[PDB]
Amino acid sequence: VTNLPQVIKQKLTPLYELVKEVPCASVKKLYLKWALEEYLDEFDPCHC
Amino acid sequence: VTLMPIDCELSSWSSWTTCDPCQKKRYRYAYLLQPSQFHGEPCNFSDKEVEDCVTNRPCRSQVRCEGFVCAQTGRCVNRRLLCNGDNDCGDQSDEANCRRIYKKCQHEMDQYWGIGSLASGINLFTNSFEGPVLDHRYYAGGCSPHYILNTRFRKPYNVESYTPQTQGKYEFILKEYESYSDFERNVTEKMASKDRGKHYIRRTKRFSHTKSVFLHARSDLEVAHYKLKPRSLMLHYEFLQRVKRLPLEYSYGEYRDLFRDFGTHYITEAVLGGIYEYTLVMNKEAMERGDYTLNNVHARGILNEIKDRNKRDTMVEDLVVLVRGGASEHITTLAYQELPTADLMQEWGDAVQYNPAIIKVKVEPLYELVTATDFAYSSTVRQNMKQALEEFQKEVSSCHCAPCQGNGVPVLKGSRCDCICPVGSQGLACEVSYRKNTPIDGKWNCWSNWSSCSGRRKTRQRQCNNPPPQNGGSPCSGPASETLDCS
Amino acid sequence: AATPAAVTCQLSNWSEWTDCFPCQDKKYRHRSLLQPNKFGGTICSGDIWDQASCSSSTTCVRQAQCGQDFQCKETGRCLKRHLVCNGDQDCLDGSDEDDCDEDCSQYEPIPGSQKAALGYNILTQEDAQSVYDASYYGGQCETVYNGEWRELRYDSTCERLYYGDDEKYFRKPYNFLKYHFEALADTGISSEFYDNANDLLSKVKKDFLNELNKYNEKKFIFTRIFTKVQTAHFKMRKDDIMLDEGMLQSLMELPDQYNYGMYAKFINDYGTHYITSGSMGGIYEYILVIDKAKMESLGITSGKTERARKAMAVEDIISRVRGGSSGWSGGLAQNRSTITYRSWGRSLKYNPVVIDFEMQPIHEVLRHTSLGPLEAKRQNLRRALDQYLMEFNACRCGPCFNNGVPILEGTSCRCQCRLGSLGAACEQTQTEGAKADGSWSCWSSWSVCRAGIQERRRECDNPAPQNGGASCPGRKVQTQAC
Ligand SMILES: *[C@@H]1O[C@H](CO)[C@@H](O)[C@H](O)[C@H]1NC(C)=O
Ligand SMILES: *[C@@H]1O[C@H](CO)[C@@H](O)[C@H](O)[C@@H]1O
Ligand SMILES: *[C@@H]1O[C@H](CO)[C@@H](O)[C@H](O)[C@@H]1O
Ligand SMILES: *[C@@H]1O[C@H](CO)[C@@H](O)[C@H](O)[C@@H]1O
Ligand SMILES: *[C@@H]1O[C@H](CO)[C@@H](O)[C@H](O)[C@@H]1O
Ligand SMILES: *[C@@H]1O[C@H](CO)[C@@H](O)[C@H](O)[C@@H]1O
Ligand SMILES: [Ca+2]
Ligand SMILES: [Ca+2]
Repeated sequence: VTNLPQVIKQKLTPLYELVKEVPCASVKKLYLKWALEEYLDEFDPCHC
Repeated sequence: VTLMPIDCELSSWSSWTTCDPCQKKRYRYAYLLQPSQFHGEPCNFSDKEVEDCVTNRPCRSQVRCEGFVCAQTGRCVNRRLLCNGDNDCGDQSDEANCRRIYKKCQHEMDQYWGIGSLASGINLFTNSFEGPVLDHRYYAGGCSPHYILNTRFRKPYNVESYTPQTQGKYEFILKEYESYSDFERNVTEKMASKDRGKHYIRRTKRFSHTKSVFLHARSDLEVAHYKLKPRSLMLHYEFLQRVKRLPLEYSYGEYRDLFRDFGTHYITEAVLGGIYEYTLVMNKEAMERGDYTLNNVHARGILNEIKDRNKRDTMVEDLVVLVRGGASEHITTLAYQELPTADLMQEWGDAVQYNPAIIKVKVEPLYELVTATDFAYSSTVRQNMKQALEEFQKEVSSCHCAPCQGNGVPVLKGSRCDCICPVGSQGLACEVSYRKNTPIDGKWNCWSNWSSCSGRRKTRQRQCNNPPPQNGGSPCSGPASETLDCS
Repeated sequence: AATPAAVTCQLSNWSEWTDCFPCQDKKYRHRSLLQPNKFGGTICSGDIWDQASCSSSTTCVRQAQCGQDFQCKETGRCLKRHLVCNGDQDCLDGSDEDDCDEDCSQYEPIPGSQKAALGYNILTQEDAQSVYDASYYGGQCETVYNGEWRELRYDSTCERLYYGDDEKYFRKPYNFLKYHFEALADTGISSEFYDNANDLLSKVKKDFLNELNKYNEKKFIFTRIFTKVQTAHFKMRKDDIMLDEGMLQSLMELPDQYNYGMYAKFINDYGTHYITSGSMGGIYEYILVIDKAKMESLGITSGKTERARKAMAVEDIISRVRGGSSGWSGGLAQNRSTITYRSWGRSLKYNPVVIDFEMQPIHEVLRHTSLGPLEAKRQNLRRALDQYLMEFNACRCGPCFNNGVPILEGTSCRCQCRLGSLGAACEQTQTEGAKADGSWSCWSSWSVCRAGIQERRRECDNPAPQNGGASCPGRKVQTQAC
């Protein structure tokens, strides 16, 4: 395992925080947020 | 065997399409209407007929190769790839007349194992790689150093990540059930006088025993993960050349051959693995009856005596092993009937690193490859290909195939349906077995194509297929009826 | 057992000669394979097909037959222009490298490159002459990774036990669309046992006496073991085929008019079928089946006494290895063990077999070639095959005892019996209670026809099956377009 690992424990940042050096990145950051919020709104187990 | 074989039928032909402006040919096709089965005769005829044309409609087929035309293959390559010391054209054309060559890769670098195998599209319905769609020998500059263990590798331009993602599961179960019964019942009666006498006897036994042993052990080993890029893809030239040969007119047969040659969908994300499934299944039974009786009279005298004794013992046992990655020396010893000693298992998994199968995969429809930077009139070729892809799924989906005996599974390769037979039954339809009965798993007939627009419906039945005959398993895997908006 | 049906071989009277075709320089004629021998009787001195030298009625056609690009004058192949002086040998004359930089020959041809290019004979299960060109590359440098390459070496000079760089890559022939190198195996095992006994008595006495006893004991074992291993699988191309040069010339040498002989000869030389796709493997099957029984009975009365016993044991055992080394396939033939499987598997690295494949009838090859449509010839080739699969068919090889395989060796049938000498009465150790199937009698010729009716006919076998034996897949009539 010292020669072939995997990720075991994780601390997270929301994906939208990465958007950088693309056209309209400023807006795309918020839109990827609202899209993630809406993704979570589809995906949240509360529907089940 | 209870058979009369089904010979192939294709339909009567379509009308011709009008002549294509760019391919300068016209096409006619037939649907596969009934597959070859029970060794009934094939009628395949390579599923198509085509003819030349004399029409003069304008054509815009000259989508510009901006870089350099690969003289044999008809690929284009960007000008920084000429004289990179690598074959970007397929036929080494790009490296002709190099006033100098510049190398990039500082060391030898293996292809990741199976990376050229992942390069081919799948027929999603046979679940098979068909043929080559993306050029996994193309390196776009590349030469970035990647490592697995201490081995070093080159990543094909088409691939986002190949990484070990090195995960393993083992799941084991053992089960035993046993049950025993024994019953003994007797009678005795007597009389005497001074002359006469009488006697009677019965003794009995009934007995039973049962056992099962069931064992299942599965391991899934997942020591690479592949993801293909979403788009900006570089195509394998043999695919690219059938795509440049598709009509802009619609006539399903020429589009059908692309799915036959290059698959229905391209593999976009896959986990790459070895599997070692082992199952051992045993049912055992025993029974006995013993019975013994006498009768006597005395006055002169008479005796009667009887014995009846019986035994049965049986085992039915099945074992299956499937292994799907590794090297042939390990693979055969794992494939041996005995539960593998952990040394074998070690050397097998070590070789899975060098020859994986696909474990689980997410696929995209092949028309997302068809692109305006690669083909003229691309969007018409896409719309055509989307329609043909739907019609092709209706042909390749197994549902046409008459049901196998012995719970056999159809996969419908080419234009023949062949029933894969489980352990314990044999022959063309999987009829021939020593066993009394087998549970059957359900699948539908082919679904009704659509109802009218303004709300549209599809419907399915299981009339022969159904589980209840000889007490089968699950009937279902999806919705027994289906409906949608027209737009 | 039934008496033998041995007869001396007959060919037909000759047909009249074909005329002296230009470039071919030959007359041909044929005999119709009228009746090759049953399992006994002396062979035909003659043969089906004839060639004789003759001068032609007109001058031979020039290499303009290939059109706008080069053709190697002393052989068949019409070539795309880029192949001339590509640095690789594209035709049997080699003139495509005469009077002038591919390095791709660095990699050896893919394992199975030969047997997948060879044609095939559904009447005899044999290979045939090359149909595809097993070594044609079309200028392609198409390399394939060897998923089995891993093999150990040791180095005394530096203390490494490690896996060798040899065999890592193969050159794919242009005629293979893909050849995939994924490792798989699948094994399926059954065991079933049944074991029974019964024991019974009765007695009466009066003052006469009578006593009776019965015994039975029985055992059965069945097992089947199947394994398949695969090192790679492949599919041949279905458009722009490059034929074998031998196939190509042997095709151009065919008449535009329908005469059976030359098309029958190309069928016989290039095979009834061509392999469209296959899998490269080692298969081991093992099958082991046993029966035993023992019985007794006693009777006493007053007096006199009598007793009898009868018992049986029979074992069928098969071990068969396809693929592997000659040495280790002897090991795994002789013994099933954790020994014999592992080294057999190591030998499948080096010597695989095509284990399973799919195919098309030979005439379909032409439409998929670069030659352009040959429809008149293609229909003559089909029309001949539609007689050939009646005429050359192992169906005519007649009764085989003890489930023996009927096969036509060229002009003469064999019945390969699994025990004893071949032909009639293959058994003298087994009793007349032995079990053997009914299997097909041949197709008829195409029968006399009407606007909506034509027939061809079969029989499931001539006799019934031997004792409890199995039967054919079940047909009597098939129909045709008249
Ligand atoms: C192979 O030999 C081994 C060791 O002597 C023996 O245990 C085994 O039964 C043999 N198997 C076969 C198939 O003969
Ligand atoms: C297309 O298909 C029908 C069905 O056999 C034939 O009569 C003919 O080939 C038609 O053109
Ligand atoms: C018919 O229609 C659907 C398409 O959504 C098929 O997937 C299915 O076979 C159904 O019966
Ligand atoms: C071929 O066969 C005839 C009989 O048909 C003989 O007269 C002669 O052998 C000819 O060559
Ligand atoms: C009987 O069987 C062969 C094998 O299919 C056919 O090709 C032919 O019709 C023959 O008479
Ligand atoms: C009869 O012999 C076998 C058993 O069906 C087949 O391979 C073939 O169909 C032939 O007619
Ligand atoms: Ca280059
Ligand atoms: Ca050359």
